Amino acid sequence: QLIAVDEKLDITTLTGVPEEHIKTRKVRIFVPARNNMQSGVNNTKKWKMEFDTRERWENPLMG
Amino acid sequence: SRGEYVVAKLDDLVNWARRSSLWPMTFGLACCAVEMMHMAAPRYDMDRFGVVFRASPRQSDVMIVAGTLTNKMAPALRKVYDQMPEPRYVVSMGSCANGGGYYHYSYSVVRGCDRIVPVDIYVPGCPPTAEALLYGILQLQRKIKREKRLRIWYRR
Amino acid sequence: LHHALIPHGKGGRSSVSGIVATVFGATGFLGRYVVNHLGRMGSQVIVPYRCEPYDTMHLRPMGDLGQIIFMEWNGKDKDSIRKVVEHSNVVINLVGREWETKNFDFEDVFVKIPHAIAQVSKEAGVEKLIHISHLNADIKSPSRYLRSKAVGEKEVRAAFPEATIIKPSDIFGREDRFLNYFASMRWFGGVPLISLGKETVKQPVYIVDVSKGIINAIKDPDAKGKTFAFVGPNRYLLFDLVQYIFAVAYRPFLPYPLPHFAYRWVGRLFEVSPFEPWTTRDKVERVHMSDMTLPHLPGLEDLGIQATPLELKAIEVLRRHRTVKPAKTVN
Amino acid sequence: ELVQVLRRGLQQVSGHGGLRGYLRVLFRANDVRVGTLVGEDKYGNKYYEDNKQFFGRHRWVIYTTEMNGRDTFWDVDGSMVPPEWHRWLHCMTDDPPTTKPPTARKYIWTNHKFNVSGTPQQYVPYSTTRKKIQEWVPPSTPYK
Amino acid sequence: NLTLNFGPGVLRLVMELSGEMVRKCDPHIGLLHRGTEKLIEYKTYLQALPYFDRLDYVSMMCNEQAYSLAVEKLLNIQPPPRAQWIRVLFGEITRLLNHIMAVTTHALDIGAMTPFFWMFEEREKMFEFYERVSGARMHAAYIRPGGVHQDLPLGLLDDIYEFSKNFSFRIDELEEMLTNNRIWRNRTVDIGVVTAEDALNYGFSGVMLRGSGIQWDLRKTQPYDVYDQVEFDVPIGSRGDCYDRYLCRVEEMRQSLRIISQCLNKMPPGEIKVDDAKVSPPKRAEMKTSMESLIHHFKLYTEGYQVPPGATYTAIEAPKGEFGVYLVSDGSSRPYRCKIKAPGFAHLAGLDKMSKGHMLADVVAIIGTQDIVFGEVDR
Amino acid sequence: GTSVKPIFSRDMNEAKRRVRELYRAWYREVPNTVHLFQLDISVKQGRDKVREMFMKNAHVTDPRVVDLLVIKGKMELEETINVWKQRTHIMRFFHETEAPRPTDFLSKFYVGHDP
Amino acid sequence: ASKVKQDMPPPGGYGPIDYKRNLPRRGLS
Amino acid sequence: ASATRVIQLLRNWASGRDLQAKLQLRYQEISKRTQPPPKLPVGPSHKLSNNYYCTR
Amino acid sequence: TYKFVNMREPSMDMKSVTDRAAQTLLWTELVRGLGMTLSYLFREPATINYPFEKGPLSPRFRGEHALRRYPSGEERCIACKLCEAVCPAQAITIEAEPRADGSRRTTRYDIDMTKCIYCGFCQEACPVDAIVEGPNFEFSTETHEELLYNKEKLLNNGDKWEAEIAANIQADYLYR
Amino acid sequence: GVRTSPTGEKVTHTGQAYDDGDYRRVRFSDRQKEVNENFAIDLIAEQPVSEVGSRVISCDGGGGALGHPRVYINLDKETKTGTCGYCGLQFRQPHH
Amino acid sequence: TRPTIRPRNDVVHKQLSAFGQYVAEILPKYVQQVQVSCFNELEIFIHPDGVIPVLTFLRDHTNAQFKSLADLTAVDVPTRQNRFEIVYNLLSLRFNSRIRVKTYTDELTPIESSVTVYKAANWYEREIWDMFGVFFANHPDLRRILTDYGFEGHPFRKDFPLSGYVELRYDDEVKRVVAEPVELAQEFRKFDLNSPWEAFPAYRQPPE
Ligand SMILES: CCCCCCCCCCCCCCCCC[C@@H](O)O[C@H](CO[C@H](O)CCCCCCCCCCCCCCC)COP(=O)(O)OCC[N+](C)(C)C
Ligand SMILES: NC(=O)C1=CN([C@@H]2O[C@H](COP(=O)(O)OP(=O)(O)OC[C@H]3O[C@@H](n4cnc5c(N)ncnc54)[C@H](OP(=O)(O)O)[C@@H]3O)[C@@H](O)[C@H]2O)C=CC1
Ligand code: SF4
Ligand code: SF4
Ligand code: SF4
Ligand SMILES: [Zn+2]
Repeated sequence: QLIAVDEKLDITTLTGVPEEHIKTRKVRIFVPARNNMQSGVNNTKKWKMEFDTRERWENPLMG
Repeated sequence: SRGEYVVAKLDDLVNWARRSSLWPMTFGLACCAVEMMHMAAPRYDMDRFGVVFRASPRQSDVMIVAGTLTNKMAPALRKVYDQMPEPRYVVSMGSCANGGGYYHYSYSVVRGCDRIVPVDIYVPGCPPTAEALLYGILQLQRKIKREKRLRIWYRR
Repeated sequence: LHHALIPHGKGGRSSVSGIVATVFGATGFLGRYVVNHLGRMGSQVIVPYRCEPYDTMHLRPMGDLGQIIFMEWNGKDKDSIRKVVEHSNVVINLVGREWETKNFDFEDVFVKIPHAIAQVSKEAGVEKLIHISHLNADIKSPSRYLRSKAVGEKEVRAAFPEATIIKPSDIFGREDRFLNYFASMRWFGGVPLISLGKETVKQPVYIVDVSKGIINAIKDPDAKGKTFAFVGPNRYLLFDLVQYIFAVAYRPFLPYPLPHFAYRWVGRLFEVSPFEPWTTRDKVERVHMSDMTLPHLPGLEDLGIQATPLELKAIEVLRRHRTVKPAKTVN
Repeated sequence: ELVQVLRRGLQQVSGHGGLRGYLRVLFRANDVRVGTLVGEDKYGNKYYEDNKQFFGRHRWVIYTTEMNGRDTFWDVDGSMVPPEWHRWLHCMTDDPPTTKPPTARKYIWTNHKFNVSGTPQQYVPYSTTRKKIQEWVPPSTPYK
Repeated sequence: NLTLNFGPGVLRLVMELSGEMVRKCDPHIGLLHRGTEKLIEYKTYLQALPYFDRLDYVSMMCNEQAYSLAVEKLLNIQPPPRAQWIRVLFGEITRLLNHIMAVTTHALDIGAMTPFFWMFEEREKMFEFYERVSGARMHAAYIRPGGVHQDLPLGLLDDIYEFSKNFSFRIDELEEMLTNNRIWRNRTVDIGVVTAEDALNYGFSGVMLRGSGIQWDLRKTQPYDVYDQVEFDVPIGSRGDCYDRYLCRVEEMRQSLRIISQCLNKMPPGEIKVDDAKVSPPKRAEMKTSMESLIHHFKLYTEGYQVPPGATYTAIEAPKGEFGVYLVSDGSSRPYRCKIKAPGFAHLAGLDKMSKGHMLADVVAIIGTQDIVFGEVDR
Repeated sequence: GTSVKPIFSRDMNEAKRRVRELYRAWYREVPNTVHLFQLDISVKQGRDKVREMFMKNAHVTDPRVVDLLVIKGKMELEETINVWKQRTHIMRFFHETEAPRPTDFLSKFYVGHDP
Repeated sequence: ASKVKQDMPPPGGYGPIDYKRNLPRRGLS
Repeated sequence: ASATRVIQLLRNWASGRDLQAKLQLRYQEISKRTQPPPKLPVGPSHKLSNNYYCTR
Repeated sequence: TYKFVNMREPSMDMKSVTDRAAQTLLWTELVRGLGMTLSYLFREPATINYPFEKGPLSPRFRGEHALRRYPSGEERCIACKLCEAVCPAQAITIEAEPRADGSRRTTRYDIDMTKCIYCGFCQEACPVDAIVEGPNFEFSTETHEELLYNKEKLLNNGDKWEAEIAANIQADYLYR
Repeated sequence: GVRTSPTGEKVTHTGQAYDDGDYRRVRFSDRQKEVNENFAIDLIAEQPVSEVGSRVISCDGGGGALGHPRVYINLDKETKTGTCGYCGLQFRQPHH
Repeated sequence: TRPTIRPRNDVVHKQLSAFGQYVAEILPKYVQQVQVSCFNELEIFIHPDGVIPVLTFLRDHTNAQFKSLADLTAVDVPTRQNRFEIVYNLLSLRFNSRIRVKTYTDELTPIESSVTVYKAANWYEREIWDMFGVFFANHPDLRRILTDYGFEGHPFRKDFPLSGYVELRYDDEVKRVVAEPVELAQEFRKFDLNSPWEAFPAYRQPPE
């Protein structure tokens, strides 16, 4: 009833993500730093995963 | 001259005939269609303007996009638009059809029906009132009155 | 490079390509493809029109919000040309007509208007000008169309010494006047060809190839004062080309040799009509005349484009003309 | 009976200033009803009321034939009504601007404008902010 | 056996027919899937409220109430009594609007178009009530998770009373057009019969249950707000077909008139939102005079109120059936998950079984009797 | 250890058998799809596209992932055969309107900051 | 000073509201 | 309603109901579009004392 | 309590059977429906004469947006960005900086009218009554671009509609 | 207080105007540029300074609840005048 | 508690607790946990193997007979080794009660389809498969129900981007609707709203 197959988990072929958004991205795993404007520490409890910043430009209309 | 004065009269007659009988096929995609149904209701009576109720696509003159256009839905709307006889116009009704509206940042929503078909009139509102849609229809009538096909042909 | 014209984004609909193009004759057959290719990469297109706004409506979805601006103009007025090209860094000339009207002959369309456009663009400080002529343009051609084109090239080069001249050869496509003209002969029964269509050789070129060539000529830095010849990969005798066209359309083929003088008379009759003519004296002479060969001119391959053969797109063009054995080529 | 409605129709004919005015109102508004003149607009629009009609038909406007720059003899639209008569006409209030006028402000438009879409007076969007990054200007004098 | 794809509310329907008989009916949906449930995860609870107006567009007020009840349960607060009475009154008005829409459309598709206009005049009057109370005719956002946004204007109750004392004659005219007409009965009687056991197993709710004789109504069994303080009857069918459901809907409208009368006569005084400035925003004058009111206004309109962590499933007796929300809060001011339960989803999933062995023209009648609004089904 | 519940196949061999069955079905279907949708592609390049889509997932060594991919491919074939897809859906596999993205370092450096 | 004024039903309530079906029989055997 | 007596009788006989008692067109019976100002009382938490938030 | 809608048994006596046969043969209920339609033909229609007559509205009605100012002529908006924060559609874009006299004012205030859902959350979140939803609903357009309002358009709308907007606010503010 | 750019365009109250080489000006040809003619800074600069014999004064913008939040302004500094942070009205004590 | 606070109901709380203990006693093979919320809602956390038995019991037992399936959905929690939690909401008309049944699964482990217990599940599981990628074994016909044909991915997953990866337009050169990588003229504005200074001390977690 069990296979017991030995291999690291990989679901990339099932998530539908385009190829250049898997291998070219660099995620950062970190506990966010406390906002120095305040003393509350409730925003520094969990871990966050975020992606690398890409290009942002100006819309020729409306800027 | 006679030639330039005659083309103007014929253009006026054809424009009056075309704007006095606008037969719309209504794409009732979402809540905006309800307000469209309130403009055919007795209080506003679209039919009294010459605007027939629920025209067939093969004999329709104006397309009214009333509601959100999803990605799954866009090819069929384009196909219906391609099947309309040549003197055709498109009226975009509501924020969803105009620019995506409340679902602008959605994975499954076309951000404005002008990405698929060219649009003649944009009717703002979420939803526009039946009165606002009637105003947009009358604006389309004025825009049709302003156009001049025979003068361009004569001068070309 | 004027920071507002610095390219940004990933070359898509809402990107910025740094190109501000005024496309004269954008409401025609090649104009729609040129505008679509310009707008899909995020350039701003100024479209000067003389017709009815309704006839230009199909160009609206080709660009992002605000990226396509429509402007009224007429070729007899230099001020409209000036106001339409004030802010562009690219000017593309696509104005043409295959017949003469009571208001515009070949001289106005192919000589005076291109010269005015080039002069006004040079005075306005436009960086790049791209003018379209014919492959078979020469001052001694029997047809006034081609002769006018040759004259037009001379005046455009004189007014804009850094202009890029492009010489296509009988563009074929979905809205073309080549395959559709040859396939529109079914109504008249047997096709009429001077000398049974066995004496003229054609080298047709795909519309998308020409449009991409114009785009890449815009992109190419050293294609300033060059002249290009856009031709297809294969040359065909006209007889076998028309036979292939009719075979693809599933239509019966009945070609009969016709006297040149007789053909000219037929062409003249069509011309008198107010509406656009199926054929004209100049048209029958232009399709009877063989395509030139200019090996010294840089080609479409020099712009990084592999020309697509007619066999791949003939079905796309001619499927609507219905209700396998490609033709033999000569090279 | 029949004579009463006949007399009312003839009185409607007579109350518009004769056959010429009757035809004018009939062909301009598709209506021949007569009501008490509530007010007159500075652009020429006239505002009438009749409380005996059902809600929605008890207030109406006869549009002027010449607004800012266009002949509005045939081409009338709802955006030609100024804001005060707009509030009265949509039954947002029971009081016409004649009996109580709106508060006067220096910045309020003295001349109302209609919908100017499809017109050289149309609105064109643009960014209202200034340059964010300033480019370095190279010196004009040669270095060597 | 021929296969037809009746493509583009907006519905794609793939059928296999053996002659005139419908052998298989397969609805393809998603033509109005806008990803509402994913979009809600990027909004505060107040910001997420207006999506429920657009879920089932025909009856906007009821969805607002269901969402507000779920959020109130998660917040451990209760709305003031006047807010509850206003909510129930406008829910019954909403029911009348939905019923008129469902009945007229069903008739119009069936080929009878006269009552559509006759009752859309009344629909326009009820839109006027909506607009006078909220400023919008149909996408109202009036019912909030703390009560209601604004109090009624000083003349609204009288106008609602004037409207409601003339509506029974309109229902009588609709019945004169429909109930005893032999063509209407032939189009509706013995069409789309569903048994009680099948209706329960297929997830049906509302009239789709009560037409088969099931005595169930959430306003009676699991009352919310003040529905336990009003008296009305639950119409029950006997044959489980389209005709009995039409009769039930017509009867329901009359009952709604009864409940509206009771709501009008027993409207209490007091405030309209919970007197808790950490949930409901304060008044404008308080916001412009008091430091705490200004702070709470600022925070409620920028961050929003935090909802304690937990998950609830809240359902109400909607005009189209049981309408529910499974709401999961993680403790912040944005919902972690919002699953919307729509009655029309299960009804359309049962369309295949309901249309077995019928004409092609009976499929239209069955779709009309299921009361299907696409926005709620696709979300 | 590392014992997991199966989906359809116990080891890789059954998974490859399912993959081959799906590949046969797609290969058979390609010409009929070309004719029915009035595609301007050829049967040869359609089968090349099928081969390329299959080869995109050639590195999977997990039978559960393999038969999940087989399930998805069978769903896609079901959509194609029943003509639930339109011409645009079929032609989306070819990306005919996208300008090609150069791969070399210099071109990417010229066009922008994106690696 | 001033008392509360909000939208309330009139004293004594509203008049009765008909809701029963009224489908009279015209009368002919 | 500005309807003649004969037309009222004809429509009453045709429908079988008395139309004049319950008309579907609004008239002067509706409320005025200009209303006096309201006062809108305050809720139970507007007390000055014995109103600590921790108890509510 | 509950009610039966279709639990009546037809009588089987000869008179009732003859009545049903007479209905079947002489088409009585169809004539009743014809009479109902005929009665509806002779009553006054409910149609209004747009654009000369308009549908009723309320002071609370939300129309085209406007930016208001104080009686002195200075704008009310102080760039707090509460309307931008609360906007359920992210239709508001705001940029601000100190003015030449040190005042806290906006340099950019855009509303994408094709993303707006006209919910009115902005006007109730505003602490100074700067952004309002004015009574105008007849502002249809021939292009998508003219529906992307900048600050100049909104200030012009405010100066255009201020009289009616202030009257509506005076009517409705005691409910807010 | 609308001014004119050297090119010919009206300078808005935010001070924006396309430079001479800016292609975006093409959007205004055959059309117009929307500019508000009432400049708030000039309009508020025209209001006279109120003379009050109090050390601290309250301002709500006028109109009661139709104004802005009520704020208190200190007038101890004689070199300058107190300015409302919401409305821009100026207040001053009667020096000499 | 004063008028602004929701009133409690201890009778329903006791009844739901007793019935939860009863259910857990009858099926100890599958029931992992039983909870009653402070607003009187009963949830039963079970092992994935017990989906068919437990549901069947809750549908067919004389004392339970939860004959209605109100809703079936999934929740995505990326931090858990088993990513998805499957939620069944059941209604009993005989006893006027509601129950919730929760189980779990990951990207690759199938869950037994419950169409044999409730017909209403047929579409619900389909929607789950469309939105979360959870496979249901022995489903009569499992396929997408909400997304466009050929859509790649499962949008309701947390890591799926809000605007997706592709967008649609009409191309005149190919004369058809085409799909291209997404490009927004205005990027969605991400708001950081969570404040420090925790709101609810009763839900505080140990500092580990
Ligand atoms: C016997 C031979 C027949 C040959 C074929 C002829 C076919 C029939 C043509 C005759 C029909 C007459 C046309 C009627 C048009 C008059 C309508 C007029 O009132 O419209 C106004 C006039 O506007 C235009 O000027 C009208 C232009 C129509 C043409 C004018 C005369 C041209 C006749 C030339 C006929 C020669 C035929 C030659 C070929 C055989 C504008 O009103 P409009 O804006 O809409 O409505 C606004 C809505 N409001 C009123 C509620 C505010
Ligand atoms: N086979 C081919 O198509 C070939 C074409 N070429 C050249 O390429 C160019 C584009 O060809 P194609 O797209 O087929 O041309 P089209 O005839 O399709 O369109 C030409 C454009 O020029 C405009 N135009 C024509 N005459 C005038 C005038 N007097 N004043 C103002 N504008 C005018 C037209 O506008 P409007 O619609 O308003 O009249 C039209 O948009 C032509 O100049 C042609 O010489 C060269 C070789 C082969
Ligand atoms: S535009 Fe607004 S009212 Fe119309 S369908 Fe979309 S959300 Fe609903
Ligand atoms: S009305 Fe609502 S959607 Fe529109 S700008 Fe204001 S807050 Fe945003
Ligand atoms: S309009 Fe009002 S809410 Fe928006 S930024 Fe200005 S002051 Fe703040
Ligand atoms: Zn102040």
